[PDB]
Amino acid sequence: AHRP
Amino acid sequence: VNSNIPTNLRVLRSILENLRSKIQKLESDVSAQMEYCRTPCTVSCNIPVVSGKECEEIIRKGGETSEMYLIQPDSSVKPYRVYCDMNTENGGWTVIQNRQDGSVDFGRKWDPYKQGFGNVATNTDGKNYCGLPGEYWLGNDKISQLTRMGPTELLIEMEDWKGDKVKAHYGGFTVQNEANKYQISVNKYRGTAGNALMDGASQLMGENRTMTIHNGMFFSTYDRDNDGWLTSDPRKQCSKEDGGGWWYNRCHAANPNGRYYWGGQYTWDMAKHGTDDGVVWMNWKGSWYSMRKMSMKIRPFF
Amino acid sequence: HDSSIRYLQEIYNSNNQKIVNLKEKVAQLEAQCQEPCKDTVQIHDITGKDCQDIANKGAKQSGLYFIKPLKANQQFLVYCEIDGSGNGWTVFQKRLDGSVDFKKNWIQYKEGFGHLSPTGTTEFWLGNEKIHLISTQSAIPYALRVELEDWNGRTSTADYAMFKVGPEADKYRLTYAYFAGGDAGDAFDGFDFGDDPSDKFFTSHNGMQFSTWDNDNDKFEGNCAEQDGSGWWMNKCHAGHLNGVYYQGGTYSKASTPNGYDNGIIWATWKTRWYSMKKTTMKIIPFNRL
Amino acid sequence: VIEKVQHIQLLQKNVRAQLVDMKRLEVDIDIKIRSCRGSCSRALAREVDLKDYEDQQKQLEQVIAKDLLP
Ligand SMILES: *[C@@H]1O[C@H](CO)[C@@H](O[C@@H]2O[C@H](CO)[C@@H](O)[C@H](O)[C@H]2NC(C)=O)[C@H](O)[C@H]1NC(C)=O
Ligand SMILES: [Ca+2]
Ligand SMILES: [Ca+2]
Ligand SMILES: [Ca+2]
Repeated sequence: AHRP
Repeated sequence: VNSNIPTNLRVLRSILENLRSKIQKLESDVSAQMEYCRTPCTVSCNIPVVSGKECEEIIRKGGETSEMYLIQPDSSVKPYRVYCDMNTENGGWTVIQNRQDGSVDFGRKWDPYKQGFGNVATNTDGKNYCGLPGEYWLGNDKISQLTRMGPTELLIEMEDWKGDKVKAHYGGFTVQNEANKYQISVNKYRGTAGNALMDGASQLMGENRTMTIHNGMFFSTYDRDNDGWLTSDPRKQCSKEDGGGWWYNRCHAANPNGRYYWGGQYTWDMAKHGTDDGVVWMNWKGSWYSMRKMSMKIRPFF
Repeated sequence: HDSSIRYLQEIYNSNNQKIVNLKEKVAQLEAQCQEPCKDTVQIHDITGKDCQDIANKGAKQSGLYFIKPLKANQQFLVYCEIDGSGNGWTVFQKRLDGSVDFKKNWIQYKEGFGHLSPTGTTEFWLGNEKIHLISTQSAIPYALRVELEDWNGRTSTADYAMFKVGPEADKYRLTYAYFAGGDAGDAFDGFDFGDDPSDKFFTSHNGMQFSTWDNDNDKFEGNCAEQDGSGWWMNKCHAGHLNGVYYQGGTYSKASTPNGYDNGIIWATWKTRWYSMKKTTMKIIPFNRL
Repeated sequence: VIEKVQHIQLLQKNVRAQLVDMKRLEVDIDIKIRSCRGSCSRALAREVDLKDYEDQQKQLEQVIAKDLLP
């Protein structure tokens, strides 16, 4: 997914 | 009475004994399979007479059945094997990537993703030709050259472990050469799966979404960092985690080439690095759902 | 009681080291499983104008190669049948198990259909166009050898010299100078079926064009290629039909088809009109050979 | 006296950790073996007792709520  | 509880934390021996009996099986399985592999799998794909620049030309020349065909999109490139789909939407589709079972490891370095890997096709038993496609990733070089012969459309299909299929069509698709890190680019979206490649995952607001856009992203393999997640920590790389070779961008909204999680549903406490690796298309089935079937095919668009 | 933390502490430790080793062995497993399934069919590197060109270049084992007639747009795969004497035969038709459906159309008979095996164990049709460019190259006579075999193991061949297939414009017209002989008999010269004193004339094949159910060019009222369900140089209709239906056992009759057609892999000058060959093979080679 | 709860509460976090590292391995191994299906003669037909592992995580996660006598 995305990466904080 | 502080010795009625430590006595109770005996369930620690119980567990610890289970995890030593498991390691037992796992050790035996790995040895069994290791033997099984002393002997390889074989195919005899007798080549079809008809041929062309790609599959669009072959369906036009009479190649009506979907199976392995030989193509030569150029009088300077050694004709190579490939699987053509002559049934899905008027046929003529040149399969670029395919997932259907868990027969092939997609976690490979930069070179294998360059050259291609996996099985193009296997025999339909009783038949002397390979009418069944295998799992593969036709090299990056071959996919690049193929998209740079003229306009090219891309069809991405997938199915869950229940039967539902959804599409994702991109009327425009190109892939630069290796010097440009096989940079991808697409446009003209249709389908019913969600324009992940272009608009990132539809389920995360703000910067979180934009950072999951593949369009315009370079290509990366765990041994070659070209993602859009800047960090000097060698362990923090979209390909290392997530497990595939793909146009990652910190990281993804789509992840074909991911790990083939049998059954469909899977969770963070199952993933190697705890990320959502696995055949994933977020805009459709979440982040913790690995597709049973997922493919990528192309056509000239003419 | 302080005995507890003695076992466990170690059962979790050693069995925890078991793992370090397990992950190590599993990484060696993942190595083997990288190779793809080994494919049997392979293609040789030697290429040429045709199978003879290849043979005269060093080739030695019958198999699949690419050939490019000086007048072809793109090279293409063929099955070169080579012997222990330098002869380079290039096959363009094959039948041996009814595996392939020969009821194809103009484009399919034009471009070619079927499968090419490195061991001549597959049925196919190279393609009229490909056949044309090979037979009508840069001035050099080609010979055609038809090889038959019944359902008993007996073979017979029929040779034709100055073999050539026309361009699409003339409908890949078939032509040869003369029958060169063979225990198969010259069926391309028509056959006295007796069902009419003119059978001979109406069943001859030299000089006919190619026909397909969606492209009738024969000398019959209706469509020969549509009645038989094939593609061939039909007249009205045939004496030698190697692209008919593949009948098992070889025997069949009027009761095989709802119209009593004598379709099927026939060649009258050797077997009756109702015996379908088991194996069949048409190949060509420069006349200035054998 | 209480010099024996830490040992347990060390072992406590140590096991859960191994129970986890294990569930992951179990799976990583199922995936790896299946990826031999298209490389070898055959692939070992196996099943993964996910059930059991979860059954044990819940159970251990339980015991981690003990006391010390605060
Ligand atoms: C994008 O990601 C952030 C992550 O910070 C999401 O909201 C935060 O997520 C953290 C987990 O790191 C949770 O504690 C909270 O739900 C949120 N806390 C913060 C950072 O305010 C959210 O989905 C998105 N927010 C942004 C930064 O755009
Ligand atoms: Ca690997
Ligand atoms: Ca990076
Ligand atoms: Ca007619």
